[PDB]
Amino acid sequence: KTVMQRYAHFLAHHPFLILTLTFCANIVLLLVIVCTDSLPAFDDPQAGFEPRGSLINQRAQAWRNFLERFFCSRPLLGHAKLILRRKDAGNLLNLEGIRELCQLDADIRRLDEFQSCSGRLCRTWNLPNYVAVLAGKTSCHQLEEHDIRNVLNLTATCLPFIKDSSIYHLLYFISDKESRETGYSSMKHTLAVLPVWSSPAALPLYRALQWGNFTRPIQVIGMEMGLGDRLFNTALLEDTLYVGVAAGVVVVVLWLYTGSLFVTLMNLMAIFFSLVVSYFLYVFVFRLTFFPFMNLLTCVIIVAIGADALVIFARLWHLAKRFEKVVHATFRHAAQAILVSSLTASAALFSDIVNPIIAIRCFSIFAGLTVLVHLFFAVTWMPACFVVADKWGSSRQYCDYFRIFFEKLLPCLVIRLKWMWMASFVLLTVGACVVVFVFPGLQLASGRTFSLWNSGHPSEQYRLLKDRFAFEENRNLEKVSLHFVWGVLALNQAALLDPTDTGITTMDGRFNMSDPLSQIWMLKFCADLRQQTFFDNSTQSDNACYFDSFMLWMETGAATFIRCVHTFSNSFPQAKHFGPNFNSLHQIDSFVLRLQTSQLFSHSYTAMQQLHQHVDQWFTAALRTAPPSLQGAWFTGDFAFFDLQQSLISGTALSLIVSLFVAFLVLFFTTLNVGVSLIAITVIAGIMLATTAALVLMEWQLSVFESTIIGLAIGLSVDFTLHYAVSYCCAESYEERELKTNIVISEMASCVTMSAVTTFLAGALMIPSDILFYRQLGLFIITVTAISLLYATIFLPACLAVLGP
Repeated sequence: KTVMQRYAHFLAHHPFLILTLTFCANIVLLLVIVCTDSLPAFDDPQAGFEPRGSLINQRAQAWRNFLERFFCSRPLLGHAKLILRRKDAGNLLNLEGIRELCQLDADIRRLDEFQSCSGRLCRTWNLPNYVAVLAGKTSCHQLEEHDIRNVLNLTATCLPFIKDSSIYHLLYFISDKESRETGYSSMKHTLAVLPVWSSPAALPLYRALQWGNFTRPIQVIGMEMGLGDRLFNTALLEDTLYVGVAAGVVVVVLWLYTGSLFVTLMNLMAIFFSLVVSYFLYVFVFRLTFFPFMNLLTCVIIVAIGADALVIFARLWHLAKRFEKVVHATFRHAAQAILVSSLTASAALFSDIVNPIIAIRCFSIFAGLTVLVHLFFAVTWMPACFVVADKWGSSRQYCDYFRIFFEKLLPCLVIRLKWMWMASFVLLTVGACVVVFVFPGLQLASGRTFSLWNSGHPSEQYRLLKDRFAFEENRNLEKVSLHFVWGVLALNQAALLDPTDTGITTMDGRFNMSDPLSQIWMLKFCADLRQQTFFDNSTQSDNACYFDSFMLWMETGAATFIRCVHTFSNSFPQAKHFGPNFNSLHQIDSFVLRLQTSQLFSHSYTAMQQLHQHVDQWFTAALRTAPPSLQGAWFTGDFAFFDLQQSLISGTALSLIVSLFVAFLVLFFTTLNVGVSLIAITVIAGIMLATTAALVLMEWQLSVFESTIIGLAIGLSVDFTLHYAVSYCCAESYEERELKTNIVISEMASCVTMSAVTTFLAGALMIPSDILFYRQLGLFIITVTAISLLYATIFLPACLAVLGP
């Protein structure tokens, strides 16, 4: 408005002063934050997300309660490196059988070990161990291998797959399977050698990565413990740094391509960093706000938002081609789009904050702060453009393509001419999207406790494939893991979406085991829990309470509940009082617990969560039946993973609803005349769901990362649609028909093209830079981009649908 125009004139008058007032702020923020704390440093690679679903609290509580109270025959602790049935390892095994190349590679690794990660021992052996008894020789003839294979097969009696005297060799085989009957060949070689013994330090790990690159007979996979976590940290460091740098480069390239701005555009990128600085600053005061993925989404979001802003500025410059006053008016029009984008981002933050996840919450905060930062950036960017106008050059690229804009215009025209046809195509795509959500199915599960895939690093990727080949070689060192207990210490988690330990010592509502009431209550618990857990199988059937009453009735003694509890605690004859129990030791008190095995533990939570839910209901009914109904947290280790998945699903849904709120807020910010962009926003959301489904087409499993990506994507898509939205809004009054839609699409097409290029660049740079560390994020970004472009072409058909029939 007038005052807004006045601020614009204030900026125009301060084409340099205004810019300084922001660039300096960025610098100061960078310094203060750097000095105050080392925010860029990340404590851990793991997300550690807290589900917060009435069960996550119980789990955290159980955790807290428990916490309250010949030569070189290296063991498993020594970092093992096994390569089996691989093209690289295959060459090694074939040459080992012929020229003994594998043995030489192992020796070379030992030589590298002497330098670092080396009393020091030469090397553990799997294949060299067999012939080692006869003699240690790098020659490695075939006759020795044949004899070794014969003894390996002779060891079928002890383990089906002399021979007993080679006990150490037998252990070697245990470590290296599928090399006896199959033989020492390219087929499942399973190196399994220990170059370093008991070495989880980071420096040996770094050397291990290079060693894994066959820099020191080709070895495919190697492993390291403890050192693996350090490697993952290094992965987050180097890989994310590279992808981010590439992102900045692409953004700069795009800026020059669109606006041919060599300093102001660069200043926009620097402004993105400034924004990150502001976010970091404000967040630090309110909380730690640290998460690796938070940084990843931060860089991605910044790239996209800044891209949008630059797109806005460029659109204004194109419309420009008093002049400063009209420039200001264009600044206002674009400011609307900037505001729309910011709205999308902020609501995205709201989505990630609704579901409290140690990871999702941080991403949300970074997004929100960076978003408001992007708004101030929308201002500064405008100032940057103003300065560009104030000065061209030091004191030159024509940047013009023949009929390119016209070519896009014609593309918009063709899309518009077949308004009915394109509309049908989009609707069909929407139907296909919903179908995908149905079939194969929206819900997905992770294949393990930590994550379905938890190795983004290449060397770590080899280590993961090694983990699988190890599962083949060595048995995974699953069974049921339920454990009902006495109570809950703190149902409320660490205050406000904060990853922390709310309490250290347990707590429970003061309840006493009334001799007649409690014993029978525990007995009933044992009976029903027997019907659910025992399942006619032998596994921790005895209950710390019923067994106690039994031992007491057998001992016949020496207010029965208190005395009996005291006697049992004093005695604890069987299984040391069932291992952990009576955690209420601060004062003489009796606590209860029970490790059960009702159902098998499954990595996937499709049914594992079904079982946890069934058990949850059974426990709920049991608690209902109990007369004192004293709260007891019946948590299970598996219940935690199931909850993580449940929370991920809850977050996705809450995010979608939040997206509904985003669309509503957008139209509320962009719809005062007759009609509303809600129809369009809904179409966009459908496109977002379509993108999610497309990710499924990419087989991206449903995981925390997948969730965060779905959120950021909802944002990117909303911004894409925002342009067309504001346009249709403005054009309806002017022509109210396919003609208005044509012109609106004409102006929109430019924005669409720019945003498309921006997203494509960010996604491409990020996905290739990291081999699965953040590749899922880049792929998701690309998916969002594709769905966005599709939705872009369909955006205008939406307007057509808005036109009266």
